[PDB]
Amino acid sequence: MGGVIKSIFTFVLIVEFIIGNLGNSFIALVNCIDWVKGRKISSVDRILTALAISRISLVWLIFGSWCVSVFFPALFATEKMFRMLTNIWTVINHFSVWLATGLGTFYFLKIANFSNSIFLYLKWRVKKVVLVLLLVTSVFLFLNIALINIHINASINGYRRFSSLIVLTSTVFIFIPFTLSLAMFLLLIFSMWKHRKKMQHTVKISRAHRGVKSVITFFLLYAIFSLSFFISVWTSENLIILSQVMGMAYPSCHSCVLILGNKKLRQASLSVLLWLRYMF
Amino acid sequence: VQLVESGGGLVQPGGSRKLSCSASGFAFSSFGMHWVRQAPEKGLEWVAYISSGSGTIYYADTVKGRFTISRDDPKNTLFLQMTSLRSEDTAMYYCVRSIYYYGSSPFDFWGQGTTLTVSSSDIVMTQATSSVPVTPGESVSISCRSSKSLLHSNGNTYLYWFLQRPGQSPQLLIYRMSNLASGVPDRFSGSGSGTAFTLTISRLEAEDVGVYYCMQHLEYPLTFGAGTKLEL
Amino acid sequence: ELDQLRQEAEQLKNQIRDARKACADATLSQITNNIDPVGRIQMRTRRTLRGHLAKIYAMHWGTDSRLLVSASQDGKLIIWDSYTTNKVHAIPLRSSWVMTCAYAPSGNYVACGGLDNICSIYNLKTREGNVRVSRELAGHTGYLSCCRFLDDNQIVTSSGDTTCALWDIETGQQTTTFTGHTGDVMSLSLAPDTRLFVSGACDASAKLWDVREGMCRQTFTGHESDINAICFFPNGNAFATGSDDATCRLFDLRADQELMTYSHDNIICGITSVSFSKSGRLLLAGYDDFNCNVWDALKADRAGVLAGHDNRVSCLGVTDDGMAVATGSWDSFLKIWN
Amino acid sequence: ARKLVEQLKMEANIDRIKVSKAAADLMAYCEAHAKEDPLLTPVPASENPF
Amino acid sequence: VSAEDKAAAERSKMIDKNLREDAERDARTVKLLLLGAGESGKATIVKQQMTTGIIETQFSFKDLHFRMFDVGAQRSERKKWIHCFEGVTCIIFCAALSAYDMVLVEDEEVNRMHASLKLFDSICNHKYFSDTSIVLFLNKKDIFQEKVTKVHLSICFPEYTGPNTFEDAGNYIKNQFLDLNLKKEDKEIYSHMTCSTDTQNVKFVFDAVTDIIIKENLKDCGLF
Ligand SMILES: CC(C)CCC[C@@H](C)[C@H]1CC[C@H]2[C@@H]3CC=C4C[C@@H](O)CC[C@]4(C)[C@H]3CC[C@]12C
Ligand SMILES: Cc1cc(C(F)(F)F)nc(Nc2ccccc2-c2nnn[nH]2)n1
Repeated sequence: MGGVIKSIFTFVLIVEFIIGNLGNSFIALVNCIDWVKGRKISSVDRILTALAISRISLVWLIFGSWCVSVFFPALFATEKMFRMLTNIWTVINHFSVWLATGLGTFYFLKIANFSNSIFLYLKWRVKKVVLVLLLVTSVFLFLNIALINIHINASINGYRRFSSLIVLTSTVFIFIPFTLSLAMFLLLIFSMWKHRKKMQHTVKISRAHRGVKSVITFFLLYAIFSLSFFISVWTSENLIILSQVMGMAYPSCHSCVLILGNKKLRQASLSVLLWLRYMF
Repeated sequence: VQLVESGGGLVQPGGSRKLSCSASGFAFSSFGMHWVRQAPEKGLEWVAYISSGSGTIYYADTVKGRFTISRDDPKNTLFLQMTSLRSEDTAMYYCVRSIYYYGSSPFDFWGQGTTLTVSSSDIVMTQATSSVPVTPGESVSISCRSSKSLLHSNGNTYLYWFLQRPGQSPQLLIYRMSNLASGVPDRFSGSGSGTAFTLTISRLEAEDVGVYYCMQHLEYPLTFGAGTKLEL
Repeated sequence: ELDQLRQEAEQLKNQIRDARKACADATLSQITNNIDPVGRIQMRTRRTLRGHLAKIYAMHWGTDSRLLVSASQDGKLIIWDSYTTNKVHAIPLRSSWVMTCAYAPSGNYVACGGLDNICSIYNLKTREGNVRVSRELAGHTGYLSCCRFLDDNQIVTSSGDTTCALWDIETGQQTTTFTGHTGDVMSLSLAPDTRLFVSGACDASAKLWDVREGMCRQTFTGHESDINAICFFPNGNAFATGSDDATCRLFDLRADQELMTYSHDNIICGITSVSFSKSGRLLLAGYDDFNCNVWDALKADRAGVLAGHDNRVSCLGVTDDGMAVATGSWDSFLKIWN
Repeated sequence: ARKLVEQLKMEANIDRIKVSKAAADLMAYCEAHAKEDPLLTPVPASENPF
Repeated sequence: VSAEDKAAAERSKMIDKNLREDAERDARTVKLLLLGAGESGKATIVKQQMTTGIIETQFSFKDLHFRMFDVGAQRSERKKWIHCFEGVTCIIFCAALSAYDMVLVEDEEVNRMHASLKLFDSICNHKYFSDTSIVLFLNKKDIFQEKVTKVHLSICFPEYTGPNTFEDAGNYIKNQFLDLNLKKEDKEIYSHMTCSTDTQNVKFVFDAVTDIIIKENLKDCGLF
């Protein structure tokens, strides 16, 4: 049963690589085409194309890691490539997840309606707030690299594998920004529902749900698989390929979530299909 | 426009004293302020400068570290905190307002000053003339010299002319070369090129008797010159 | 008697048209068909001026050709140093709906006005360090569209009550009221000898006035829409118009009719601001399609395009020495071109 | 309409020169001041700030 | 760079800081434009939120500051200064429900209602107000209730063929104002009926501008 499961996960990772590369290349390519042909872009577009570049780099890194794993595994089995690949992955992934958290911070600051003084101070300086959030949270990256490298050094000192500790450390470090993003999302939903209830008691005569329904569906669909990833590893064969599949799910499908929910990317995807239908 | 200073008196050597200047009649927050010394048998010496917004503080080399200059814009008060006073700080301390934009008139108004007594490189401005005899209705030329050429790349020569009447605060006559100050009668004129400078009075009266001082504003610490006296 | 007066008016109009067509013997395009073309004049944004928070509606240069005043709907009247990109002054306005601004030839005063029906004169050279309102001129029923300084004591204003007025700033009262326009008067321009001025209005007409006499000398009706901009030639014997029919037109005072029309078929937008160069060869017109165009005045051919503005350019001027053009647009940006 | 016919009578009685003379005067002013125009003939590095 | 040029640059930086903090202080204010006919109840609304030219009315409600602008003193051509109000948050339009017959000061016009619909066509379909929302106050509803029984609504619109009750005729008037903009997706028209004695109109304007602010933030986030 191991071989068929491995082959299934190999096909799943190939599909994930194709989907993530196509979606993030589409986002970056649409934003670059709009940047070239005049057509000045907003700061949400800048954060989205930064996310697209970061996720292209991440999915190319993990697919190259799988390629090194399959073809010529003698260089894949070396500790030096293990340490370099883990450090490169956490350097890429910290930026790739905190940029999405900064995008969620941008959405929460720009959209939600609060009368706090600190909220208005952050709301007047939203670009400065997301930039300072990117620079300040590098201490999380430094401490994550420190703990990962200490774990690798202790694993190779004890041996002279133990990837469960690496998985637990990276999953703890991946859920610190996830809690912030979920808190901001729930606060924005609560503010929108409170405003909708306010718009039914004072005034009767008078909000795109297509953006928010897919986002709620993605938080529901990803949090069950990321929790099932705990069961096989922490609480306890195809661990490397399964972990590479699970590490290529957020940057692959969250780009497709971000496409359906932005007006420009949805319009470009519609134009694209029009052109596909017109070409045939 | 009024600038009244407070403080002064006999201060023992090694002690501390604070000089406060009260400003009334103009926008104090939009003016940079100076402190200018004058020893009883010497000329004018520059002490410190604070800019609008208190973002640029400058001191002379003699008073660096010992002296601190500060302002309180809501109270319209300028302070000069002096510590470790020697016997070379016995002077009358003037407070000068200065505003800096294109076409502005720096060092336009000078305060009355408070006398301080204690018991017990730099662009050298040279005025070789001293105490020349004058006759009313004649023409008097006062010459000024500089070690460094004051003509900047922007076409401005930063040479300032001042008049010290007997028992009075200095007044500004010419701020940049051939730029007559407000209120100065249109008989004073200025000319020069680079190092050499001139100040020409067309038909002098009894009110033009005094000591005429040079000043450069090309770079800090704003060296003056030993003034030329006009005596009847 | 109304029919007799109407017949007399029609007869006088026919006589004026016949006298204008009698002088027309050769067009300006025919007589300037042998002079060499100017070429491919290309300018670049040497300086950009940032600091405004709303649409810039008017700007004016100084006689010193270095200081620049600007007006915008954020209630600010910023005096710029064009050489170093410095802010000499930032004058808050009582009314934020400003539509015009002027800079005095002596450099001691600036003016502003708009929907508050008041021309405000601001004193820049004061013993105190601030800029204060020297006088608030009131008396126009309609919105103030243009103001220009004759000297330190006289200012001429154009308003939306179909009248132009000449003021005395010390007395704060009307001196001469210019009447005869049917629509809203939109722009003014003053002759270099400071004795005549031309006013373009929304009745598709431009009228030449006398300052010392207060009467309309000549009336120029060639357009088909609202005249928004006006400027004399440097000679003082000609002037150029700009209207919403996508057409600039050049008129001569002595010939009393139109001489050359400036229109391309690819331009369908209004014209906000028209100015000449120092020699008068190079006419510059700011349009509503977010860029300025450069026209050869002696032969109606487009010799350049000044394209650097996101929103529509609303005001442009040339310095008195001719070394710079400053275009101001609705994207809160002033740009100096050379 | 008395003011209108008075203004039309005052506008008609004016000495009007030929159009060719006015066009030639504009040509003469352009030819005389062509050298002293920096927008037409650009100045080489004589722009002091730019 | 000279000492004087350095101090001038510092002065320019101070001016920039003052402009930026003024922008920060004025970012929380909401700019509104009031438009209407002559006797359309404009005076009953300005009194309800609290050669001359503009009239600026300032009022606050729950951490929002409003600046209404009245342009009734400008009797010149409206197309030459309406671009000044291109960045306003909302347009308050006041129309009278008591305009069944109500001939104008000219005394040959058909109705004040037809002039009100003409002004609504001029404003809602304008080039500078393509995405600017409208708050629509149908005031003088007391005279409307005391006038619907005496005179049928067919004296104004010869297409009604319905009952002359208060609710049906008022809804017909409101719907005839509403089905008049051909940009129904972008801008929204908020409607209310005011009896000139209500005390909840300020809450209506506050709720409407909260809607407009949230929709503008959603729009420039790219969400729609
Ligand atoms: C959202 C989270 C929990 C998904 C799982 C992410 C982490 C735990 C995954 C994603 C990429 C993975 C790495 C991908 C490739 C290799 C190569 C080989 O030497 C085995 C370990 C190593 C270095 C993996 C370790 C586990 C890893 C870092
Ligand atoms: C397409 C779309 C629409 C909406 C909205 F309709 F609710 F406004 N919200 C989101 N997202 C977020 C909002 C706040 C915080 C975090 C996220 C986030 N970012 N990534 N995943 N969730 N997205």
